[PDB]
Amino acid sequence: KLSEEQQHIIAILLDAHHKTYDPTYADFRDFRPPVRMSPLSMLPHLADLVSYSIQKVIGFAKMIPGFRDLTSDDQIVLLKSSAIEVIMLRSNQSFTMDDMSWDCGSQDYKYDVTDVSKAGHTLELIEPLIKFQVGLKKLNLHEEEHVLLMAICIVSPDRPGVQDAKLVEAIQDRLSNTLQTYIRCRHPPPGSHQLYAKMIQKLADLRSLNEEHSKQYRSLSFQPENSMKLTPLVLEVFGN
Amino acid sequence: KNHPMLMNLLK
Ligand SMILES: CCC(O)(CC)COc1ccc([Si](C)(C)c2ccc(OC[C@@H](O)CCC(=O)O)c(C(F)(F)F)c2)cc1C(F)(F)F
Repeated sequence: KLSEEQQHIIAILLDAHHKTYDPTYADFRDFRPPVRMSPLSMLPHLADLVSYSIQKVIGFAKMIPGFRDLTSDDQIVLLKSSAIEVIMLRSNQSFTMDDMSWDCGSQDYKYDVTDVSKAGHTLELIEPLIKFQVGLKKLNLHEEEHVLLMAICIVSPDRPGVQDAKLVEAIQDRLSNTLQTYIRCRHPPPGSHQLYAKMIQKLADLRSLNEEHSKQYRSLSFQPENSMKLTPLVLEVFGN
Repeated sequence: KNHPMLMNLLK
């Protein structure tokens, strides 16, 4: 029972995603080179990758129905707290179970857990990250469910600093109902089974990954040697 | 703490 409004929301989010996700990964040539041979050797390349992703996340969030109507302060707060989570979600499109790596076109842009450690992160984060990616890939989400989950993740009213939490919850409830109705009406069993519950559980997992990444980000960023290798956008969004 | 790059990316 997907209403025209609900299909319209899906159409907007699908178009927003296709405008902001380049599955050819053509722009990876413009990043600083990945060097695999402190020696945070992958930090230049992955900082540019993450910085590039944040740009796409902002472009996607701006096209979420209702998001652009929020105040600038709330839009900023919502993007700052959700960016790391949306990055983890959108990277699942490139995540592969053949090898538990992120396959972005070529061997140069094939990222395993060694690259996340050569970006400065321990396995306090890498282990839950791979488990999240695997459990998310096993959901075999429709592209419609994938973009709705990203959108729902961004417009969460419980983010710190939100002013119009009821307006944010208004948007999210419409995306939530659209996702629920999409699963009932368009996702065939047995994949549909408890799909909404599993997808919302992934938002809880992302909160934990958000917390672990932040504590590791602040410890990495505290050393100016590492902060020098980040980008200005990364420093603005993730913090100084 | 103020975010001019994020804001101009939001127009
Ligand atoms: C710099 C902050 C810092 O902590 C170091 C201070 C490192 O951080 C890192 C570093 C590496 C990784 Si990764 C699991 C190798 C990864 C793989 C693929 C991918 O993208 C594919 C596609 O989705 C892009 C197209 C699009 O996005 O349009 C992305 C993505 F970021 F682009 F999404 C990330 C994640 C993070 C982070 F923790 F930030 F998530």
